Amino acid sequence: XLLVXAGLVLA
Amino acid sequence: SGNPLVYLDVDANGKPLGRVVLELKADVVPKTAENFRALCTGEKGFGYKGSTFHRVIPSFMCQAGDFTNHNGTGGKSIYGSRFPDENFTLKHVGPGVLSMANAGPNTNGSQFFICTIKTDWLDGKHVVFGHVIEGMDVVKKIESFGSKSGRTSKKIVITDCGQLS
Repeated sequence: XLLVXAGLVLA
Repeated sequence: SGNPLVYLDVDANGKPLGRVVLELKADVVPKTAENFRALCTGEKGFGYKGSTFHRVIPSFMCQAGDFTNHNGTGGKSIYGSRFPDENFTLKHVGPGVLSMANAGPNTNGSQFFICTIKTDWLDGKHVVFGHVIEGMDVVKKIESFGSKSGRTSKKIVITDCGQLS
């Protein structure tokens, strides 16, 4: 999807 | 008191994309603003200079600030490995919003993103702390080298950065 993460990059 | 302005001078292959100028809302989130400010000046001996926009998703955002692992997995703050979410007062109201990337609650480090759309599903999860005031066209140039996966086509480097005011 549209998230902004640092390590577990998600959909 | 005051809301700092900072700049990011962005290049690729030693060829300039331009300057992005950001206001930091220290009036609302001074701790978060201070971290970013100091990472721009480099006053603690580490910071954004030389690091990349590593994850760039057209129609969404440009993400940067991993100056430890250089891929999204790292970064650190001027307060330690991580710091808590200061507040969620500011919202992801539209293009140009500057907000912290994280790995869930209370995991702010150095990574950040610049929105190219409104991203209000991040409200209450990502601390908003400023916005672009000049150089949205630069941001659009960055975006042109991204992809749905977020992989960029070339190394988009923050060659210099600092505080304007």
